[PDB]
Amino acid sequence: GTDFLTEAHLDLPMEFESIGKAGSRLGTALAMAVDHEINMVSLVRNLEEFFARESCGWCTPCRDGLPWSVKILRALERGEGQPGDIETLEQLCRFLGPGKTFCAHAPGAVEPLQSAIKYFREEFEAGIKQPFSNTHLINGIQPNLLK
Amino acid sequence: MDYTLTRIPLQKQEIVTDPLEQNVFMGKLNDMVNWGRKNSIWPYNFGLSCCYVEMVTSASPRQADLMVVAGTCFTKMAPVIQRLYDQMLEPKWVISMGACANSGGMYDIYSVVQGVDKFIPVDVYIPGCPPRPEAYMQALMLLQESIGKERRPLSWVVGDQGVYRANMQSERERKRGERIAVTNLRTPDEI
Amino acid sequence: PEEPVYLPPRYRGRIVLTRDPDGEERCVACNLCAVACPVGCISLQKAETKDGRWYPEFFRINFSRCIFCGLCEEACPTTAIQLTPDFEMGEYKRQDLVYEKEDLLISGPGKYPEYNFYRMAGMAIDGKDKGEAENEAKPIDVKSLLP
Amino acid sequence: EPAWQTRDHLDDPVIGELRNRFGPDAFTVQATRTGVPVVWIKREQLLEVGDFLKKLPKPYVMLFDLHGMDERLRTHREGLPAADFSVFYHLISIDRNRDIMLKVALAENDLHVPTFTKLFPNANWYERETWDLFGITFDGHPNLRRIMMPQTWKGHPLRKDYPARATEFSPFELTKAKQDLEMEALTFKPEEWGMKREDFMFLNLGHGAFRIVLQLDGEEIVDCVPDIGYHHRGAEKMGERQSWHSYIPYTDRIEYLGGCVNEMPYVLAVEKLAGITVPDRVNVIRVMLSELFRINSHLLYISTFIQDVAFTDRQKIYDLVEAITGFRMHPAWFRIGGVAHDLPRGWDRLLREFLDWMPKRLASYEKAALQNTILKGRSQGVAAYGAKEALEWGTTGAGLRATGIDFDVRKARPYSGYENFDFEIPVGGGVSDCYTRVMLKVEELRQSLRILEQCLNNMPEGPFKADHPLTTPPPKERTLQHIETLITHFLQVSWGPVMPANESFQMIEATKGINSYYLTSDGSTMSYRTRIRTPSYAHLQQIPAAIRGSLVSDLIVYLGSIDFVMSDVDR
Amino acid sequence: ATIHVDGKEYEVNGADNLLEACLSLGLDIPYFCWHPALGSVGACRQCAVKQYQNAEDTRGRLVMSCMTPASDGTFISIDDEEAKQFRESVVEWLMTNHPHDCPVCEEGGNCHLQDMTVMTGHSFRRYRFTKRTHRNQDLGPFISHEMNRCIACYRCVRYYKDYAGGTDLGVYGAHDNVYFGRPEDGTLESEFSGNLVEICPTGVFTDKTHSERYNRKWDMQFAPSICQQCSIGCNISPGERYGELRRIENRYNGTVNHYFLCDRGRFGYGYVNLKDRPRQPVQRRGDDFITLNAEQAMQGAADILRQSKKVIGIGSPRASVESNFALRELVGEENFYTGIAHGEQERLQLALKVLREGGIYTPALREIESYDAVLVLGEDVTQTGARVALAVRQAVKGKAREMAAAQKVADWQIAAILNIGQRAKHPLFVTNVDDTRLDDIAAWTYRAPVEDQARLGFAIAHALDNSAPAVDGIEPELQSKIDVIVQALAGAKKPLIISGTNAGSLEVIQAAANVAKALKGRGADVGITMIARSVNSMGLGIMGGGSLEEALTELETGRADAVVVLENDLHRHASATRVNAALAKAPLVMVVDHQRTAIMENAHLVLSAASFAESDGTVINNEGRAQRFFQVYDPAYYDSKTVMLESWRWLHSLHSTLLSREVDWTQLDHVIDAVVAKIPELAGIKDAAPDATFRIRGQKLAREPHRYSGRTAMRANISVHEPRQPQDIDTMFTFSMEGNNQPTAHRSQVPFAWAPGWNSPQAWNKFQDEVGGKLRFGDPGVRLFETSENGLDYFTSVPARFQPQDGKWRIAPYYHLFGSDELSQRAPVFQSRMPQPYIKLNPADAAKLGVNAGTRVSFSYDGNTVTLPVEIAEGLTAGQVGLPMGMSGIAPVLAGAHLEDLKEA
Ligand code: SF4
Ligand code: SF4
Ligand code: SF4
Ligand code: SF4
Ligand code: SF4
Ligand code: SF4
Ligand code: SF4
Ligand code: FES
Ligand SMILES: [Ca+2]
Repeated sequence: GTDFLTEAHLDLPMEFESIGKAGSRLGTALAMAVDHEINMVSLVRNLEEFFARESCGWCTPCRDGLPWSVKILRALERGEGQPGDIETLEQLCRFLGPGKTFCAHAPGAVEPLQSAIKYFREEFEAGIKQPFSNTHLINGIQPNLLK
Repeated sequence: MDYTLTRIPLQKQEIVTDPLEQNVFMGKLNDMVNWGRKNSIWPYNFGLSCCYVEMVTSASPRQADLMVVAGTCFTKMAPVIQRLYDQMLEPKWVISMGACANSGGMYDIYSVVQGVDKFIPVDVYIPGCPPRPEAYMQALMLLQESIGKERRPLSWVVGDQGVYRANMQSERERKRGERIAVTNLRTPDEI
Repeated sequence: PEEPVYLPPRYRGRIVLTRDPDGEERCVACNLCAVACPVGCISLQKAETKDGRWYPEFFRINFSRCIFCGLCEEACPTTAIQLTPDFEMGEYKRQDLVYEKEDLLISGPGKYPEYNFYRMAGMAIDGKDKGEAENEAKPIDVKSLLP
Repeated sequence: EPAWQTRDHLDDPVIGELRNRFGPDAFTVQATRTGVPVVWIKREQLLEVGDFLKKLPKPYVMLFDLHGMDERLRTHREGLPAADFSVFYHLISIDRNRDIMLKVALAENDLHVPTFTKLFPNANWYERETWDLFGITFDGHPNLRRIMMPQTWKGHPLRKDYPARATEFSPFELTKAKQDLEMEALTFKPEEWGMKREDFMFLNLGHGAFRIVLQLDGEEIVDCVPDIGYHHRGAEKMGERQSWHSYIPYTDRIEYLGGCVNEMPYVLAVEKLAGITVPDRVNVIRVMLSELFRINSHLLYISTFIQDVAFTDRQKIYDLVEAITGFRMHPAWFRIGGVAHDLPRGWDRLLREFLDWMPKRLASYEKAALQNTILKGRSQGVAAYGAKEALEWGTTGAGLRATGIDFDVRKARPYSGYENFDFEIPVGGGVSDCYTRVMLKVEELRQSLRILEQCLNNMPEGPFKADHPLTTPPPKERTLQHIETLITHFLQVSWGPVMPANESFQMIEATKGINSYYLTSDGSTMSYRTRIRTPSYAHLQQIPAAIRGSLVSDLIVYLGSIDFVMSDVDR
Repeated sequence: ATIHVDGKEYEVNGADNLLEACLSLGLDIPYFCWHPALGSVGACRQCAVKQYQNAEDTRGRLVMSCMTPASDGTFISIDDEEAKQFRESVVEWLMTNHPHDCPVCEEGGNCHLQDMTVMTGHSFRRYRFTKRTHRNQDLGPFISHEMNRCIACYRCVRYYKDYAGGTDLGVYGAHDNVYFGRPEDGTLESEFSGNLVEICPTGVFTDKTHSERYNRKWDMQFAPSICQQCSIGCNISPGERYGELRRIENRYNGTVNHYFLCDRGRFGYGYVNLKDRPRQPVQRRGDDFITLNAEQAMQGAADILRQSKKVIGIGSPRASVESNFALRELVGEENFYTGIAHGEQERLQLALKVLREGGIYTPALREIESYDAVLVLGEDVTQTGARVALAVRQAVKGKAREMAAAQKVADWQIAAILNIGQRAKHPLFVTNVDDTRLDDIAAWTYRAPVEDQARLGFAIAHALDNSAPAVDGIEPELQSKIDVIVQALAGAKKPLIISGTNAGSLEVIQAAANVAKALKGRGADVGITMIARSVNSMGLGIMGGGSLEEALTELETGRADAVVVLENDLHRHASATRVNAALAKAPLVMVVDHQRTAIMENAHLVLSAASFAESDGTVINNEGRAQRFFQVYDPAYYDSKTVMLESWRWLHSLHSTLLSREVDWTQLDHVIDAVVAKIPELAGIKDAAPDATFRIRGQKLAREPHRYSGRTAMRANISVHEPRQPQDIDTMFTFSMEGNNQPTAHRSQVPFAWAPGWNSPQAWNKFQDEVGGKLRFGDPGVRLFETSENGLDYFTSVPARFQPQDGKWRIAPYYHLFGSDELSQRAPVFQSRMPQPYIKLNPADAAKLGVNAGTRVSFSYDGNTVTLPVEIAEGLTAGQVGLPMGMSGIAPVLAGAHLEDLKEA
């Protein structure tokens, strides 16, 4: 529910305020360790899959942004990432913070995404390989190709 | 086919058969009269706003026995149109160019008469904002056919003094097969 | 008049109604073309096939009023109404210039050959179950065992 | 800062001059998107405010426009005086290269405005049009009558309560008008026309077709009131009826030779209302099509003026227009996004074929027009006026630059990326003669060929529609395979694009002069007010000021030398 | 309280919501889950603005406008960068999985999601993944279901459960595969399920009756009219196209019918587009039914009425005030007979006596919801006129609202109010012959014969005030519940008593008046409402006249040889054989009607009248207010051979041709002047709407939107020449779009709500001074009734107990919503909704007869043995038999009558 920290934040005392100023929070004070052999993209994909499928169905942003994060992270897993996905995830994290949603499920969902983008950005960049293609041809209509 | 008889916009028309099926010299002489009226047609292109300039790329009244009403039917110019219509001499025919002469034609507003059909009879209509000169020419052929199948009084002394207009088959029913049987078209992304 | 005149493919002449590659009429009997008409020379009424698709019960166009400016073709979201390069019109009576549905619907796809609107719509269609359209997932049941 | 921003223009020094002259009070500055300072002047201060503007060190010398507006149904009126009606005067100063707007508020009970013809003599037809279309009366006005509608017309058309529909056509009224036309010369009363009552013979002399009454001293002509309004289509009243998107063909049909040039100002003013900044490719396409239709109009004008004393050129331009757009004459191709479709895959070949064959046609045209001594002798010294009868009678066409006044809209107030195209405008010297006007339009045609060559050289490959959500219609492929684009296409086709309540104004160098659109929006999907200022209106108003002391042949040679269009005059 | 929006001061209420405060100011904030009548939740997050703490603040915080109080000193911003892009993101998330089927959708130009997607300015799509789908359900004959269009803003379930009290709709599923519907496939049995069509901002719940013969919103020609299906008189907007009425929408009025209709008025418009309706005047000689125009019909009818010795006019409770008055002027006052039974007319007259002479205030439909204890005597309110029952549900929820207000939680958040409530209900005591649909919320339901309900009311009145007459024979087990009702009504600040003429007994009205008077005696703010039978039965009672029985006796006696029946079937109010014999004995029978009734056979002249869609008229509500309905379309626009004129027009021209031998196609305002000059108690009907010479800034008001499409091709299939527009000289409306429908226009009657950027039914909030309140510039219809200074007397006539008798059966009405209205059964879509013709029996009575449930039984009435299938009623009493009134063959006047020979068939 909390967000990832690096080795430099391992020396902080496990307190509410001490981890609060580190861009994080203490939470349930049960630490979760991730080693070097595990891709951050897959781990955050599993986190977002849990938060998407285990959320309630009340309010819009969690309901229709956590599956979008799940699909983006699956595309990053399979190497089918398109330019404009990491920025979409950052905007999603900024718009799923406290107060923007009905309850505090979504901020705790998007804190791991925020820390994964902030710290382990290079794997998310490496998940993008194929160019952006949302629309397909109609073969009788000239497309609005912009520069 | 059967005809409508006009005899001496508000008058009444009745649908009867032609009087030629009831003499053999009158049949061929009326055919020659209709042939002569069909082949030599003298138009009077009325000078209006923006269909008249379009048929420029394609004379005095009362020698031209035909009026082509081009532009928009303005309420100030509608008396001019009717007066110029009664100037011409029988027989006379009317070809309407553009939507503005058939109907109101994109101007359903206070200062526009909804076509010359409101006040003068029209023989041939041409639809659409400015028609091509080839559309005017095909309307000329259609009206030539309509004139060629007619029964007008050959003299004002002896004979039936009534004008018989033929009920032509409509062009949408005649050309229905060739229009419905169109499978594919060129894409608009090229020239 | 002997030699035919060449006209470009993007020529605004006679209005036709267009079929899809499947064979039915593309027209879903909305009123976008009737209301985008500045003259107001399009009239139609929606009827519904007993299993699925909409179609026009009638489709009449007053060509004595039409100015061939192409707003209806531009406003069709099904590419059903199109403006052919054919211009050889002109009739004897104005009443016969009102082209009905049988005078407009042609037997093939015109300027937009491969497009089909119902392959994008999400409604239940004869030959198209729910979740069979493009970029559309199969319906997960409300009673399904997965979370 | 974007060019479409709602500015108040209190930094304009003319506002400071007005504050120094008439005090900080007594006029209300309105913040619009027109790009000009708009001041609400009280009714009794109007004549002295105009007199002060006429006596500035760089005075406002030309009355660009003068028309009314029905404020009764206008809901969004914030920062505006309590007005049932309003009369706006648009004034242009060329030395300042600026323009101001003067709005006078009126109530229902007293629709009386002091006349403006004692200051600007071109205000006569504008005040007659305001009295015709609205109910506004002008005090101290000679022959104040209906100019667009006949005198036997009851209501006022541009009023909001007047229905904008064609009523039932009664033949009885048409027979009254036919009988009136039969006795028009018999019961002619030269006091309603504003005429002087034995040589003087009164006759109605029947491009377009319009009557012009004539007073004869033998053959020499002493007074003339050109009767206009015979081609009145009600473009503005239909502008109050159609939406922002359906009015584009009506903007094509005011001037048929211009067409796309005439749907340019409406599109630009609509984009100013919507806050849309179109990309550079859209600007280049607009410039190319506008100069293409300008070449069409100039070639037809030169051919018409030279015929009485051409086919393949206009056919090739019309073939190119048919390739780019729909049919040739009225394209209806400029959208709020900027164009309807993208350019096809063969326009380079057609434009290069057009541009590699027209310079020798220009050489032939100049060789013809420089050697016809009969045409030069017939066209020299006729209807001579230098800068004074052209600075006060409108006259914004080729005559304004024939007087030597260096004022082109494409250079003074550039639009649609015309600053990126290098072209030197032509200006005449001294007398605005007819032959000088024709030579100026020949040089304008050469400059338009140069602009087309520049457009063919460097065409950007960006989008053909802007990314703004108010681009009507949205791009078609995204409409067909995305749902938000389908929403925008649906609601911009069905009801119309909802635009915020602002006031916009676009001034455009047309094919024959300066055409301008002035759009007032009430926040709805229609236009609350559409005003189309036309050059040919002011070009037809100046015939009495120029052909007093000439013959009928001189009058009709001048009429042919004027590039006016009757449908352009009567809207 | 004052607020600051975008650095601009505004004076709003402090006790209401911030979203509704901003929408009341004309500001635009998008919203999905908020409704003015349903409170505020957070099911969407669309109304987000940025709130600051003090005047000088830059960061702010994104809050919800519908969940922030509009307290004094708030500084909010709507159109800054962050809130605008967040609302764009929310509409992007909602439209992430939304089907690409807008042109094939029923909403189209009526969709709120389209307006709020355009308003947020979201056009480009960057979601490239797959969408979400759901299976649809069969919700019945009226509601089409398309669950894929849903955005899960929870408004439908909140309305249907919290507001409507229905037990069908609900939320199923989970995070993203959420569902809104029924647990199975079946018909929504709530009487207010039709409001889900406009409650849903998407195309999920749509109108099936409008799905068939569908057109878009801008193609509809609208008019403000009054629903003619029962006595509540809910304000409706019927809209037509191509000469047939296509869809009835809600018309806002903050006094009667604010936001919600019932299913009968929403889906009973199918009788006006039947192809068997009279369209031309038809006259018979022998067996020849020839067709006349208007002038020949008037001349011939005037000739036969002149040659007659005495004329009698039989009015109807469904015709307007103008039509009934025109009949009252065509025939004499001394011979003018209201076409209702003597007992039903007597009940109507005493109900009117309690209304305008009982000295007790009668509330409107909106202010029923403010009462504290409701006692319904005899009436099946939820089935006769259901909108009063919905207001009764709201009045019951008023106790939970009061308990929430005691805890200082704001009234616009209904979740906390329902949390505090927890089945805390205001006292509702309903009495009926069987079960009702209000029994789930009622404090007590009394299943008893009608006389026993009357004695219960008399006992309540006696125990509330000893001056009332006493009741002998009350059992103590019933006396305890009598005491329960007495202490419930005595402690209520605003008690409400509901009765009506459909109960079939005079004494129920008497007992309700006695209870109301006893509550008024002890200083309570007691109100009374009476549910009448038809739309203008109260207006007919105010106009007055003889009964239908007196007309029939005048017919077979031979005193009158000419009868003019205006819009009456005449089989609902009297026996069929007697009416048929009386009409066959009459030498001249004229029937002025728009529905092909049974008496049009062997009727010597038939005048094709006009329905509410094709006529102008005035109708009086059950509360007594006189509203007026306007013509929607000209019937002669398409197929101009039909004349189809107004009923008052027909009768006035017939009277003019009778007197001066010439026709006079009069005007509506002339008839209104004649009514207010002849009848003094009807003088208030020239205050409902202004004259035909009323203009806002010189122009009329448009029946159709500005984007009315296809004007030049609408009639092109029969005439390419466009005809002139129909001229409406009767009223303030023009038949074209050249009018005025501005929200900021000085008028009370709105044909349809449309605002730029608000194409949905949620454009009504632009037409009101404050949203969810009264309409701006007043409300349509004036009350016409003033409370008397003194009340009536205590009605001493207390009936005895209902003793069952052998060989005879007391008939009890049931009054189904979809089958007990004469104009509703003729609608083809109702015929699948009405139950099969049945008859209810007690288990003891069925055991005595030996008949099992579901089998046929035969009973004889008027010498006619008819066989109906039985069903067992648990709540019915012994010695009674139950029938659905209003059906084919079962008259509504059969209530309270006797029955003989219940033999098994
Ligand atoms: S944020 Fe909370 S209330 Fe909103 S949908 Fe997610 S779990 Fe439910
Ligand atoms: S149809 Fe078009 S080109 Fe012809 S007169 Fe009308 S507007 Fe002009
Ligand atoms: S081309 Fe234009 S005028 Fe013709 S039907 Fe289409 S929208 Fe209407
Ligand atoms: S032609 Fe196209 S726009 Fe018109 S109703 Fe059919 S699908 Fe809709
Ligand atoms: S079905 Fe309609 S009202 Fe119900 S939650 Fe979905 S969008 Fe909202
Ligand atoms: S409910 Fe609205 S957004 Fe959804 S498909 Fe229908 S019209 Fe489109
Ligand atoms: S409660 Fe009565 S008046 Fe209201 S909609 Fe229902 S049937 Fe009509
Ligand atoms: S309107 Fe839904 S969160 Fe406020
Ligand atoms: Ca009427």
